[PDB]
Amino acid sequence: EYDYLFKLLLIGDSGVGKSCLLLRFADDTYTESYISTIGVDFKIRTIELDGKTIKLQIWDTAGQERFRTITSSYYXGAHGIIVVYDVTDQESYANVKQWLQEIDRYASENVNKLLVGNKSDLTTKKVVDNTTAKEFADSLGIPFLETSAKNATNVEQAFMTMAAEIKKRM
Amino acid sequence: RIENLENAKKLWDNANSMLEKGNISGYLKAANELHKFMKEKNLKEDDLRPELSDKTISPKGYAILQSLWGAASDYSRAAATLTESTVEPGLVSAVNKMSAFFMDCKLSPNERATPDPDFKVGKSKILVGIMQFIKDVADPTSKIWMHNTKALMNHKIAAIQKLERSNNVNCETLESVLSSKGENLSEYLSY
Ligand SMILES: Nc1nc2c(ncn2[C@@H]2O[C@H](COP(=O)(O)OP(=O)(O)O)[C@@H](O)[C@H]2O)c(=O)[nH]1
Repeated sequence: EYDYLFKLLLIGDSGVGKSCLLLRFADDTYTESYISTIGVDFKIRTIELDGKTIKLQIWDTAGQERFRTITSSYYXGAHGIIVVYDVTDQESYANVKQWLQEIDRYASENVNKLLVGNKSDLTTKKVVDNTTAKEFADSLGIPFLETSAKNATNVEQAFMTMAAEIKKRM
Repeated sequence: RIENLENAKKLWDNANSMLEKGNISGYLKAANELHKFMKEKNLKEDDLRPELSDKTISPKGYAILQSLWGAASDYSRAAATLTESTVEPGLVSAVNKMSAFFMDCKLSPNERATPDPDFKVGKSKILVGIMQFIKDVADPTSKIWMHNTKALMNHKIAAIQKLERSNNVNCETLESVLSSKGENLSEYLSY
């Protein structure tokens, strides 16, 4: 059992590090033959926060990179969305900025949002200035964080903060 | 390897051809065939993509994939409830990955789809098509919570069709069907 079940979306283009962010999460196995051949879009993790146990079920939707017109698919039916850009690539930052602006418009206030610049450890190759992203995030009232999925730095804190801001809402 | 790849190429054409005709269930099954074959033959997207240089997915195809993507993604998450959160989300999520695999065989990473607006499939029509496919590939012993999977899919298909007949299709009513695990039925379903 658990006390809460939160549903999270992980949005971001290929190559930015979504899979590496989810390394603490586990895949449901399936006695279903059809599933075992293919696999699934989501991973699960139970955590403890403020004396409450929370099951996080997080979607890294397959094929999202193909369909970047922002519909409800990106902002309905989720307690939290985590938007990830590659800190060493300006075009991925320009892309999430655009999408996160569009989500912000339609999204209900109840959906929580977090901007994540990933690959902070590639400091020689780093192109996107955090103070630019930080101020973009501030402009929309959204938290911002830089992470290294490989080193696992600020990854835990990203999910724990997100989980804490949903939990306070409900 | 040379002839395995060419058999994968034709299986891909078959799925793309199914797509060109708006045959949803037929596209999903052909994509299933392609996936199973490449897994058996140990082929990956990278191996087959060069062979597809001269093939292409139409704007019509990209329109149907987008409808399928949008509907499956919403269904996977709505189906995750306090009753059960793995099998039904898994089944729907696996349909989505299967369709993403078809596109990855053809497309470089982060290449966008160019869908045709006038060929969008309405979300209620895709959902039945997804459930009809799940019904057909689910193991006869598969269960969602306490219900047989095939039987629950029939019940949800009929529920959505009833909403369409009375012209009562909206996100609220659809979410009720997608989140339902048949808790208010009078039987645990079976053969
Ligand atoms: N240096 C570094 N590389 C990363 C980090 N996160 C992901 N990567 C690299 O980026 C590439 C793709 O990451 P991946 O997990 O596949 O992201 P996804 O494809 O979008 O799910 C891989 O080669 C990773 O090793 C990070 O924090 N630091």
